[PDB]
Amino acid sequence: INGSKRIAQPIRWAMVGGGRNSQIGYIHRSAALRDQSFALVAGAFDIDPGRGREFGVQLGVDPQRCYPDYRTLFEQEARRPDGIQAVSVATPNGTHFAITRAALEAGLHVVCEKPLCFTLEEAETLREIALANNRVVGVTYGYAGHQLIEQARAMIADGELGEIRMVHMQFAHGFHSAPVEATKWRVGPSYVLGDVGTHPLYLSEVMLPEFRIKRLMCSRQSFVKSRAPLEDNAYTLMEYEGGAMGLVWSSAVNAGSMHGQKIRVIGSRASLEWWDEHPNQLAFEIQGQPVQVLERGMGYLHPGALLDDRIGAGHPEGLFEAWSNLYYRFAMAMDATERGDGALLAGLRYPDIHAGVEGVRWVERCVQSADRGGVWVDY
Amino acid sequence: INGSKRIAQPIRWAMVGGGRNSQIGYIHRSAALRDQSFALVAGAFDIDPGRGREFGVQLGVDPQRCYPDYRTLFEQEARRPDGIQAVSVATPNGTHFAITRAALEAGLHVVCEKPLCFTLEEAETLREIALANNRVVGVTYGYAGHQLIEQARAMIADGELGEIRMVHMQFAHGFHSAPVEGQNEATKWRVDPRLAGPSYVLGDVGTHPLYLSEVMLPEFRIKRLMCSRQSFVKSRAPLEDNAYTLMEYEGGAMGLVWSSAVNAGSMHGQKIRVIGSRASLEWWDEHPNQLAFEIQGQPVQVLERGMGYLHPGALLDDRIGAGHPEGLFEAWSNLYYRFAMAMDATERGDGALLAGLRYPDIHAGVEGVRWVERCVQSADRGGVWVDYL
Amino acid sequence: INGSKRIAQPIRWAMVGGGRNSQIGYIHRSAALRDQSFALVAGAFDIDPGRGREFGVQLGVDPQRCYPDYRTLFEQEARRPDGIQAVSVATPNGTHFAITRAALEAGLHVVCEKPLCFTLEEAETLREIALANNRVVGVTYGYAGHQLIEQARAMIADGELGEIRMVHMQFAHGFHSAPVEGQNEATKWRVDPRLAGPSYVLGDVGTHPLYLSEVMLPEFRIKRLMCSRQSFVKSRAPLEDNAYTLMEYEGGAMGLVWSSAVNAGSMHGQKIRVIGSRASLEWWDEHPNQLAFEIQGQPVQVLERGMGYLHPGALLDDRIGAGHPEGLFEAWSNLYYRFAMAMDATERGDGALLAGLRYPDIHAGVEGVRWVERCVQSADRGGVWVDYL
Amino acid sequence: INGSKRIAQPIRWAMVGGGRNSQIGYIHRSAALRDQSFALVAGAFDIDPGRGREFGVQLGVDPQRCYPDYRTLFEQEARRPDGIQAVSVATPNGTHFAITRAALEAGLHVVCEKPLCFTLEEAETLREIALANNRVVGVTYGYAGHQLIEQARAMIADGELGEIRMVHMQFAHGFHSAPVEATKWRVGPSYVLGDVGTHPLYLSEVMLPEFRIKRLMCSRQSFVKSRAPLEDNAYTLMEYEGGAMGLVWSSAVNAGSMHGQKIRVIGSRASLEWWDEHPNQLAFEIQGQPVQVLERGMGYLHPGALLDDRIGAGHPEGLFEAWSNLYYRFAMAMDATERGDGALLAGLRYPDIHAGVEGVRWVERCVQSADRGGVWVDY
Ligand SMILES: NC(=O)C1=CN([C@@H]2O[C@H](COP(=O)(O)OP(=O)(O)OC[C@H]3O[C@@H](n4cnc5c(N)ncnc54)[C@H](O)[C@@H]3O)[C@@H](O)[C@H]2O)C=CC1
Ligand SMILES: NC(=O)C1=CN([C@@H]2O[C@H](COP(=O)(O)OP(=O)(O)OC[C@H]3O[C@@H](n4cnc5c(N)ncnc54)[C@H](O)[C@@H]3O)[C@@H](O)[C@H]2O)C=CC1
Ligand SMILES: NC(=O)C1=CN([C@@H]2O[C@H](COP(=O)(O)OP(=O)(O)OC[C@H]3O[C@@H](n4cnc5c(N)ncnc54)[C@H](O)[C@@H]3O)[C@@H](O)[C@H]2O)C=CC1
Ligand SMILES: NC(=O)C1=CN([C@@H]2O[C@H](COP(=O)(O)OP(=O)(O)OC[C@H]3O[C@@H](n4cnc5c(N)ncnc54)[C@H](O)[C@@H]3O)[C@@H](O)[C@H]2O)C=CC1
Ligand SMILES: O[C@H]1[C@H](O)[C@@H](O)[C@H](O)[C@@H](O)[C@H]1O
Ligand SMILES: O[C@H]1[C@H](O)[C@@H](O)[C@H](O)[C@@H](O)[C@H]1O
Repeated sequence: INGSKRIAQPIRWAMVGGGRNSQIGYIHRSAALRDQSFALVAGAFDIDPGRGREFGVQLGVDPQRCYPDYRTLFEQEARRPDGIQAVSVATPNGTHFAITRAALEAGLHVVCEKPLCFTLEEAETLREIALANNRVVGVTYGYAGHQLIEQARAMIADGELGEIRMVHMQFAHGFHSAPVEATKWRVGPSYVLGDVGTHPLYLSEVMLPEFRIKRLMCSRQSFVKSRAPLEDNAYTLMEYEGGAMGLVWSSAVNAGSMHGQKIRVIGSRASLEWWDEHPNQLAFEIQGQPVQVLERGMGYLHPGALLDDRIGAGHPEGLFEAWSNLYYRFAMAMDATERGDGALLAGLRYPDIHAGVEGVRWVERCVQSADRGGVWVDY
Repeated sequence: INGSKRIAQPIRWAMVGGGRNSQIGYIHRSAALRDQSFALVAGAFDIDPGRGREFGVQLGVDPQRCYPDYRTLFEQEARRPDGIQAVSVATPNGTHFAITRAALEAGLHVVCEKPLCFTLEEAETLREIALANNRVVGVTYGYAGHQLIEQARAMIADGELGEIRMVHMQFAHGFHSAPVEGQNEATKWRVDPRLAGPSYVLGDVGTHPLYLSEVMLPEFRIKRLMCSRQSFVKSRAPLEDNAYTLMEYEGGAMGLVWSSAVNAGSMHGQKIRVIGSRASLEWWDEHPNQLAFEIQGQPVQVLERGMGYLHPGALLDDRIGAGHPEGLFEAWSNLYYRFAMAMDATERGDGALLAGLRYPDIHAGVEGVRWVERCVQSADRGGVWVDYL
Repeated sequence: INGSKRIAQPIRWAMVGGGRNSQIGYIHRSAALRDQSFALVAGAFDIDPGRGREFGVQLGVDPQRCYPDYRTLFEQEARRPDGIQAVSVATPNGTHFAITRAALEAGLHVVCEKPLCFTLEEAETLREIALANNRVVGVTYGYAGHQLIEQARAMIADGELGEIRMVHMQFAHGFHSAPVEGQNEATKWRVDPRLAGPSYVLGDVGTHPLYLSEVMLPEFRIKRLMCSRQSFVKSRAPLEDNAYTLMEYEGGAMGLVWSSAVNAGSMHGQKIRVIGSRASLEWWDEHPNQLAFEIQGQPVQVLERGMGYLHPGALLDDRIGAGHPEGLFEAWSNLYYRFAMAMDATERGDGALLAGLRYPDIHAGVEGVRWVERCVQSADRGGVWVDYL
Repeated sequence: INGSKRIAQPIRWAMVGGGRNSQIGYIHRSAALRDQSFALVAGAFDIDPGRGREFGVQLGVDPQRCYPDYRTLFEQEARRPDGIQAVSVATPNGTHFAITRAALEAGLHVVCEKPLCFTLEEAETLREIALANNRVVGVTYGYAGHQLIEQARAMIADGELGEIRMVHMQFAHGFHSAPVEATKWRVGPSYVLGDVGTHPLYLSEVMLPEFRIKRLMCSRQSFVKSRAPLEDNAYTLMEYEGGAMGLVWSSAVNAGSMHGQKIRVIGSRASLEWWDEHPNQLAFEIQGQPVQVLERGMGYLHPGALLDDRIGAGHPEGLFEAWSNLYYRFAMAMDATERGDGALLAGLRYPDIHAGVEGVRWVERCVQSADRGGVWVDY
């Protein structure tokens, strides 16, 4: 990657949410504006119209296209020949469904934050409106943009681990060990299952695209009792079709842990393990051989895992590179749709409406199991 | 520790098992003989009397005290004024019960290998006989000898982690990812119910970090558990080479044990993480001289063996200054000197010394058997919650 | 940082070099374009005008502002009312002096790639011209943009390490262990004196952690140094692919720099350890979000980017909450926004803002050239002590 | 290793030093008594006769063979048919020469602590007395007993690193960062050069037996000024015959460092790196390939590196195992000498009189260079 243009002109783009004091607003813009993928021309940046406009102007947005709310954004932009083509939804979880639905009905492509929405019926309603209106829905499972996730997928498909036996996933941080705005709204049918567990779950779907969950059980806890019934800790044990096992540990009360997102795929011959805090390395551990570390950008990687390198091996890339790798694919997908290039659109892989639906499905089944005291449920 | 004797004379000692080709025989002797705790004066070292006697002679044992079997060992030693006072049992799991019972009935102290036996009923029988005969029974949960386990126990009791919320345990190695039992006698018996018992990895490796949790959290009581177990090498069924045990403690803390012999690429992977409201501790058997201590909101720390900031109890067993790596042989030596002090204290009827000593004993052995039995009951019922007691 | 503009309008910007196949061209643009600091409106991107123009068009540059060479770029842009205000120079080392001088004489601000130039005389000439023309000169010591470098500087100034005794620096990678310059244009020019200068690894990688030491210890002055340099790939002689620089600071602290491109197996290996009477700090470029902080007698600590326990100056540039990994692109973005603020402040004659800004500037570039020149003088005399000034 | 006897009966053994409060006394006994190599039958354990005897009795020694001093030990033991055959010298550095010389003249085999002695003339005097009296002198370069040091030697000899270019050694701990009995005497022509620098120097001699130092320079400092002229920090840069370079960083003022003994051997093709605090792993880093970690006890190791395994791979061995590996070789060497088995004696490798001499030579040359302001000197 050298900043060459992927599409003829940047997608005309807005955000809803991601305002001045938001945790995630900035990485959406840093990734979307990079390499001429998107141009930020409008937004409803803040729950408060006045702060949305002040912030919007500082981002270089036309003051008149800093709108009080998503409805006004979609209505007013529809009247302009240079109106937005796509919107990123970076609001709290409870508004994802309504905003995404409104954007799709207005004929806009959408990038929606995870978890996509609360219920599986909402998720499949967004999917059917997206399909009817021929719109791209991206979902910011940002960690999936790291090159070594593709390396892992390519190695598993090539049989380098032998027969897959176990998938061990965690996203277990300590930032909510204590009863500490962003946290207030998080504390919806779930907290950490949707907030963090869905991340390495989606990494498992990228690495093992043919794996199907047969049944699962989930035991969830509110260690900070005032969060009940929202869980700040959960254990999900899964049986895949064919007899492989999966385990997801979701947590916001793993005291001392800075992030702790890890995925270990264990085969008959070898394991791989990836850790989000050191995203440029992939452990590759053949039983009976010295353990190995695979590095981003090295010539021994599969060709697919080298495509998105922005600097030579040994220079650390980070999560902004991963997000940039998703956003250029989002832009290529939206552009392909506008030009009616069904061929390009068919060859692209990115976290899409189907990834969003599967994350919502998984949370729903975990909550069903957990509310019943951690019993097996059919997936 | 400077090699000073702990008891007036070494305990007169034998082994059953632990012969020439055994995996674990050597660490028993290396730990028992150290610092004048035990003297190896007899044994039945091998399933084959001939190989047992040839090996016994190489260990410096009198050829006439290399016996063909444990029955002969106990009978012939009873007829000597310098007869053994204690025996270590390092045979496959299926013989632990019979040998330990025979040794207790012959009036001997015992160090029995884990797992103690197959059934909770066997375990309670050995406990009754050990009590009736006033004998010490040690169990070689060897990892519990590492000083930083005592550091973790002292910190938790002192409230340094806040309120305990989770205990995450694994012992997940990759050595049996392939069907190596075809080629490897030690693996072979582990995958035969007649020889290994109701389980493979739950008893073989899961009980290790479980016992570390009992040392760190002595007042925790498991309320209920569930266990899902797999035979990834299908020929091992019904014995599991992988298992997940999820536990609810009284008080609402959660425990998780991952037991595995098919974690391909893992050299050992025994880890325990204790998670509290304020902080976490994490210990890893392959780097036993360090303890991760992670206070939420503060820089992570590593606590090092032998440093002046440790609790006094965690410094007692240091054999060399901080920074020099101790290993699993030091951990086993720390259990065996305690075994010797317990056995000597019993012979001298020193109830006071006996009360101050902490070592893996008959009760630790019984709890390990109880845990495996409950896991197997849950797993055989499709991994459903079962009452622990 | 939330993408808020730092200056009223983006600086009108070009590059010389950094074309389609370049190693470093992209990170310049990724950092400069971010957060509305610079706008890329022209360039001479390639040694080959045709490849420069085709690439320029893919970058969204007007085909008529893709110029064949730097002279044409400066001349033609001067004839436009929307002419460039600043240029980044990403060419091989041998052209830095001529291009930077030409840009300064054309009244342009400059971001010049390290090393600034070949000789200390060239460096002092660029400094004089930059001062006469009131122009900012940034130097892309990019690793200095990492927040935890500012954390280390703040801790040292606060006396958290005690009295500083040693500074241990390396940048020792293995990419040129084999003679890959046969095959690789970027390696090829680095091993030719005409193109690369008086040194290879001293200037190419040694100057990076050296500049980190100047950021962390701004009041340290090198008194004298010695340098032993080797050409392990003999065809590179007289340019070194390995070097040891030992330095005595005024005050009696010692510094060590290991510069290498033949550290086989090393992916980058840029590290700085600052050792004081009370504690040490250690930073490693491949894991830039952590800082080891090791107080003697206490548990080692790791300081994490974005945590509330950091000094306020080390939190200013956080673009995402603690635990999410930033990378070298964030470090470069942190230097480029400062470059833009410095250039804008100069144009508005805002002496006050200019005094508060810290970034690698003409003086950092001169000191890097001085250090290489002294090392080469020592090495050519068989690695003897030489006076630094 | 399964505790099988290497020699027909244990060597009759004494210590001088290594008493109740000594730092190193215990590991000598733990290693020497193991696997029936040595039997502790006498000693002069303490500078104070009374404390030597009290401690001696607690170690199981005949009270009458706990002697006030080394002269009395050697004289009285010579009168007994069951008299000592060998002595380990664990006293402060200044007494090594006199005690070792006396032991050799009394016809005893000796294990002497490093550094062997102060001067090269003393070292070559011990060598000539040892040779004249046909005695074994072992030197407790204990780290050399770790199996993966042999693995490194075997890999280098087999050309696995390509042509050797650089040897980077450190022993840099922080325990004397502050002006803190054992430390008092350490603070002799040197402190950290002899106390710690000689350790990884000897590892380089085991790994690269054919390497010869051509010239070196050493810059040494007294950061705790009251130690002057003894150095608590030193840098030694070395040129080997053939143009490889070596670097030794010796330190007791590396604040926060728990031990920091490391050796990295860098070849044209690959590097190896060993760290004493994690002695069961060896980094093996082929340029252009994933980095690897070699583990103690694994089947992929050279046969020589498996001989001393006392437990299966994955169980951590420590420095007591390394010392035990030196002491059984010391015992086999002494026994071979007594039986006049010149054949066995010739096949054994252990840190011996020659290792002791080379450590003393290296310290002398470093001190010569450092006293002259860190100038190159011929080796
Ligand atoms: N993909 C990932 O890695 C991450 C995703 N997220 C997701 O991003 C979303 C936002 O999370 P945070 O940034 O942490 O929340 P936040 O609470 O930090 O910020 C929310 C922002 O949305 C604005 N806002 C709220 N309601 C609005 C409305 N109706 N219209 C317009 N603006 C509105 C607020 O003014 C604020 O600027 C959530 O869905 C969360 O799950 C958050 C962090 C990481
Ligand atoms: N505490 C720990 O960390 C470990 C415990 N163990 C336990 O130690 C025991 C032995 O395990 P391994 O050494 O791996 O087995 P192994 O198969 O390697 O050795 C068994 C030994 O006992 C001998 N033996 C078998 N039956 C005998 C009998 N009836 N009488 C006398 N000798 C007999 C065999 O000849 C052999 O010497 C098992 O209970 C196992 O669970 C094993 C490894 C580690
Ligand atoms: N700050 C840092 O971390 C790094 C700095 N650098 C520095 O950046 C500079 C470039 O290095 P690389 O990108 O590795 O070199 P490279 O060989 O990869 O690329 C050189 C580029 O400049 C172009 N070029 C050459 N001469 C030119 C001229 N007269 N006019 C216009 N374009 C010209 C070439 O066509 C090519 O696009 C060097 O000074 C190097 O020291 C390089 C890598 C990292
Ligand atoms: N090989 C290795 O890894 C190590 C070697 N050493 C070396 O071991 C030797 C001793 O070091 P530490 O144990 O640290 O010293 P220390 O000061 O801790 O103990 C010295 C012991 O020798 C006794 N002693 C002193 N003079 C004596 C004499 N004339 N006769 C009999 N006993 C005497 C003292 O009573 C004391 O027991 C030194 O040469 C040191 O360099 C020390 C630590 C590690
Ligand atoms: O490999 C394991 C390990 O040695 C355990 O410590 C032991 O309990 C098991 O029996 C053995 O199979
Ligand atoms: O590989 C290195 C690295 O990118 C350094 O950051 C740079 O200064 C050098 O020029 C380059 O060769």
